Amino acid sequence: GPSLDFALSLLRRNVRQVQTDQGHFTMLGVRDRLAVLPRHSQPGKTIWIEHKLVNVLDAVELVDEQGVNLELTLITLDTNEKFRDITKFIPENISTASDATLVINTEHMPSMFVPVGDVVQYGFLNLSGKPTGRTMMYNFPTKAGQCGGVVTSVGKIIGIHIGGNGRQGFCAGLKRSYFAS
Ligand SMILES: CCOC(=O)CC[C@H](C[C@@H]1CCNC1=O)NC(=O)[C@@H](CC(=O)[C@@H](NC(=O)c1cc(C)on1)C(C)C)Cc1ccc(F)cc1
Repeated sequence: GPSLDFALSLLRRNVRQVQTDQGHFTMLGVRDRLAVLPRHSQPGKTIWIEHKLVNVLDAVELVDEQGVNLELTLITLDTNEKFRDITKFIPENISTASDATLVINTEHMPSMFVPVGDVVQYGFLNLSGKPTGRTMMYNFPTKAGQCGGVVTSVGKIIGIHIGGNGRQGFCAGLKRSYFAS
């Protein structure tokens, strides 16, 4: 329902195709020159965005208050573009959902939407040997190439896709405070 239309608007204004040396990812533009990627994309000093090479001014790998990996990297892009500020749609606390849509946009998987259904609290995740906190899980067979995908519910941006085991998928939860100045 209304979830899907919200997801479509977010795609056009805030979701971009990127490529690093690690491959193709979806990127969420958060506000102005600030964006977020899965940590394992390992963005360097230059990144491909929508067929242009773009300088990266700064990058920070996010951890929680105890130091646990959140599997998210915040980057500031050297770009003319200024993302519409979508932080008001990110909840203050990690939020589950009943009818979520995953928004993917890479060169190999352009502009696609996947109804993943319920997104439930999971927490600690061992992701190919890398400990990760604050994850959520969906019972949907997500696949390689979908990392960075944005998990949304009606009027809420709740996660970034980071992994899966063939039958289930997992996202890093989003909190508004990650993006505070
Ligand atoms: C290399 C290409 O990379 C990509 O395409 C990025 C996106 C894919 C999407 C997966 C691809 C598959 N189904 C999915 O949804 N993500 C991964 O592959 C990650 C690994 C897993 O998902 C692992 N899963 C878990 O550990 C796992 C644990 C439980 C529990 O559930 N899944 C692998 C075993 C698949 C990549 C990763 C490697 C090292 C790290 F430090 C941290 C992350």
